[PDB]
Amino acid sequence: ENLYFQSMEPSKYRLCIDILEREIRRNPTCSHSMPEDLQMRLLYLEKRVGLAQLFFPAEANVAMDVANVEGTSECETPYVQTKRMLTRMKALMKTVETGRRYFPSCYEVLDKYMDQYMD
Ligand SMILES: O=C(O)c1ccccc1O
Repeated sequence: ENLYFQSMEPSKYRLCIDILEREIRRNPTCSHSMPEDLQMRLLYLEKRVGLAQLFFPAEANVAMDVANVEGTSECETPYVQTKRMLTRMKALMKTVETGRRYFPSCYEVLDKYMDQYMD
């Protein structure tokens, strides 16, 4: 269906997200480092971004729109299957980096929460 928005809200939001995405390609302290093991890094990112949506739905969904998470699938030829996981990991990571940059007070809450899994 096609709807007429005289205030162009959907389109204004798309321009904002694009300004946020661009403003980081160009141009809050954390308590731990993410796992170096790539499988564990993926699992860590899935848990953290999933918690961001539960604790901070609007902030999370802004960061995920900046990161383009909506294309990706949660965790055919193996080349493209693994590229899917890599693409998912890149977007989860960009979500976290966007939260760190624009929602620092959310990031510090999620940083203390994820520290409990780190040791
Ligand atoms: O993971 C975070 O620290 C975070 C913070 C705000 C929004 C999205 C996020 O993933």
